[PDB]
Amino acid sequence: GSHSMRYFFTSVSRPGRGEPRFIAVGYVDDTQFVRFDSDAASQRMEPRAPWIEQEGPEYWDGETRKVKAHSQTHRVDLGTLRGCYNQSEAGSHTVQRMYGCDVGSDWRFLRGYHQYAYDGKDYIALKEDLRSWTAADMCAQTTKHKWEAAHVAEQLRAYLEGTCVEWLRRYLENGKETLQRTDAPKTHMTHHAVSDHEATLRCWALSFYPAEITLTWQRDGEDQTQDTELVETRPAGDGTFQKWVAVVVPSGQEQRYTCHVQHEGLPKPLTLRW
Amino acid sequence: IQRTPKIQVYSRHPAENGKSNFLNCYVSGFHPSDIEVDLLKNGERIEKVEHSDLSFSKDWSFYLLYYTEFTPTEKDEYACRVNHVTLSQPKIVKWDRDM
Ligand code: MET
Repeated sequence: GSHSMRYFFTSVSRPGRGEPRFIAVGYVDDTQFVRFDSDAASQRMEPRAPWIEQEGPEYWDGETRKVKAHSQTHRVDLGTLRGCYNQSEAGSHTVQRMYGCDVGSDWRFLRGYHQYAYDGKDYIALKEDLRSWTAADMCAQTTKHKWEAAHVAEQLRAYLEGTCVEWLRRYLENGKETLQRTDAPKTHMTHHAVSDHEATLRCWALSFYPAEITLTWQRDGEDQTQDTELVETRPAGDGTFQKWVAVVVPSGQEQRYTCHVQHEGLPKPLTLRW
Repeated sequence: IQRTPKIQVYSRHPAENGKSNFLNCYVSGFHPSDIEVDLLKNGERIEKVEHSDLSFSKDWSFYLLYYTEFTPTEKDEYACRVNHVTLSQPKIVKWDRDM
């Protein structure tokens, strides 16, 4: 199936004293593999998956250099944006940056992206062609002009289309035992009665990877969305994911309803019935 | 500009009395990132709680997993207590094994 490598960066200003809180994380697919936290004692990019531990000190030195450079760029940008929006020194503000690459099942480049937010709202993003910018407002437009004149897009595109994909291939190889493994959902159904006329059927999917999943209910073989509740997919904490979907039914009619589970780890979708 | 957290409290494994399980509180969809999350045993804060590295979703909202070991029993009540700038009062979500 398809894979992705993504880096996420958050900076939160600290008005009264010192530099922003800066947190960076990298992921392959739905697996975190590196982190940096400005508040942590190492001041190094740190491993978070066993397969990256392979990398030698030259890797760790390079990533540490790049991540600290990002933190400084955020620091500077927080100042610039404060000034552009005419904000005071009193308030904490946030910048967020995300970038990375998708590849298909052949591990060839599909798509790249590079996007930036201020105070949790879109600011500027590279368009899908990796050649132009989308700027949300006039501050961001000024930023667009500055990045156009400095040919930023060109540099990023070369990373996103090339370097990014090459790293992702490396890690998929080195981490193959988990990263190339699919863990099919382990499913069951539970039954709860509210009253003697209403029952809840809950269809559980546990211990699956990757996170993408579809849970759907049918009544007499027809899709039913009313009287259903789907919780957000959630991490188990062991690397796998959980989800459930529930339907309310008339007590005694439980046999009409079926739960349908789609996942990359299942060669055919599964059907569960009470 | 502020987005209130969504909260799920749950175990990593089917909840079995007597066996070392893991209690999770998953907070998501929130902005800004500053948040206070505690796991409670019979209303009292659990001290050894860890959390994931701060990340965020496509809509820029933040998510964190807070977690602690525990060997469940059938007397002990568990909950997750969250405070955030969007909340006038701390929100408590009780752990219910069936969710
Ligand atoms: C950890 S910051 C560097 C991220 C990524 N490896 C890059 O070269 O852009």
